[PDB]
Amino acid sequence: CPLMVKVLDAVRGSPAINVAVHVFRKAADDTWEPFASGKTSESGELHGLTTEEEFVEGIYKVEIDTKSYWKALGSSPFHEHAEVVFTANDSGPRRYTIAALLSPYSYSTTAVVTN
Amino acid sequence: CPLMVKVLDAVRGSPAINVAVHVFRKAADDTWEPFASGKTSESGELHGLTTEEEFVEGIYKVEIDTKSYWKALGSSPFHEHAEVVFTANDSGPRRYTIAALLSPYSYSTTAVVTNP
Amino acid sequence: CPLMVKVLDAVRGSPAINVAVHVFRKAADDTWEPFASGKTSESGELHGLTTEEEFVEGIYKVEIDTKSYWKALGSSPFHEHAEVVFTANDSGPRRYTIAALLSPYSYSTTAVVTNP
Amino acid sequence: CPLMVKVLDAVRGSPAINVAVHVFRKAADDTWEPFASGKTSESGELHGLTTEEEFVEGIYKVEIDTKSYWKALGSSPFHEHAEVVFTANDSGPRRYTIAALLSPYSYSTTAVVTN
Repeated sequence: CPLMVKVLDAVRGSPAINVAVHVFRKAADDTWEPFASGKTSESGELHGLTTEEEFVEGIYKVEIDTKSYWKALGSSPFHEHAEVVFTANDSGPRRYTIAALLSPYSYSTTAVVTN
Repeated sequence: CPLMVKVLDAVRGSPAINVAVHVFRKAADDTWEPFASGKTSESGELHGLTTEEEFVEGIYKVEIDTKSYWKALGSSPFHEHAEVVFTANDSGPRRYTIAALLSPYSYSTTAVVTNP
Repeated sequence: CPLMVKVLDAVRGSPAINVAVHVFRKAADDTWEPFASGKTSESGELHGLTTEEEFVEGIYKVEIDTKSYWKALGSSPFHEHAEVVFTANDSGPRRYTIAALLSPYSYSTTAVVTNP
Repeated sequence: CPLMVKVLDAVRGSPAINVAVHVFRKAADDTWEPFASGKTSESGELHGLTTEEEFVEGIYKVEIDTKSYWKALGSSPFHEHAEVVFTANDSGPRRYTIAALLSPYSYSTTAVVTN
């Protein structure tokens, strides 16, 4: 599992559950090709998005549906979504955890890139 | 000044200076149209992107070129950029400050929205 | 104004107003001595805590009463407060902005340190 | 394991390894009683600090030695340490993960409190 996404709710101090996540790969035309998607589990985690074979070097975009999340919970959110865009390269570490910490008007994202 | 961007460097504890910022608006046909652009000043602030008259209701995307920033300082950053996408002015005109706090593998963004 | 504190509310996207802030200095005997205190203004800023003359080298602790803030707004926050502890002025006088971004179960703090 | 501490390095996008962590409980005199301590593992995690029996309601302080961390890595840090102070109460969720995300001049901390 070379790409994992983990989402936390900073208001309630919990996993952000059933958050929709879509992953895209940049195509040679520079448009965004759907690659993978899923919803975060009860632990705020989304595993099994891709495989080592499929997850080649390229520029990837991870779009987190934060607006839908806050809407279901009765909170008026600022952002339409949280976008994370990065280049996956073969030379260094290559398990990627994209972590997102969510508030109605703020989010932070952090990549933990390990062996 | 209804739209302002402030960018801080969390490694140096300083404003993040000369960071390129591009702003787009979603058009009727659902494409991103160029709206404004600029660079942060010595104070890490970017003012004057737009005017009250021009800054109508819409979905806006603020793209902060964090990669060029970190690269020019010798670091090899994780993100291509930091994108902030939001609906603006749909309860009427507001003033928006988009704050970004930058580290090589992490960033946070915050909106401060005030009533003029 | 060598020491300033700015506090933002990440739930409301607004400055965090009327937040109590207490500042202590570590004394020769290793105890925390009261140094200054105040409340954030309508802009979430707290200015005038000290002067250049008074703000000598030392280890300082800035205690932000986030609990009372969230409690008065109906939320039941996780933290008792947000503490920021730092050595000041040991390469000579600097100006310090301590920024805190607040959520009920999370906060981040950032220092912007500039050369007067 | 009702108290877990997890530390990340936002500069390198990795676990913050071998970070010293001390936990204190507030005594009735209002002084801070050493309770538990440890160093973060290779995954940035510190488990086994306490047990359900020992971890009674009270006010706890978790002190993370961030300065030593940055110093060993050649980065000039701002903070003397990162302090997290909270009340542990019996009524709601009670596994606590204290997460810290570290930069030289900034840190964020987040509590994930689950069943």
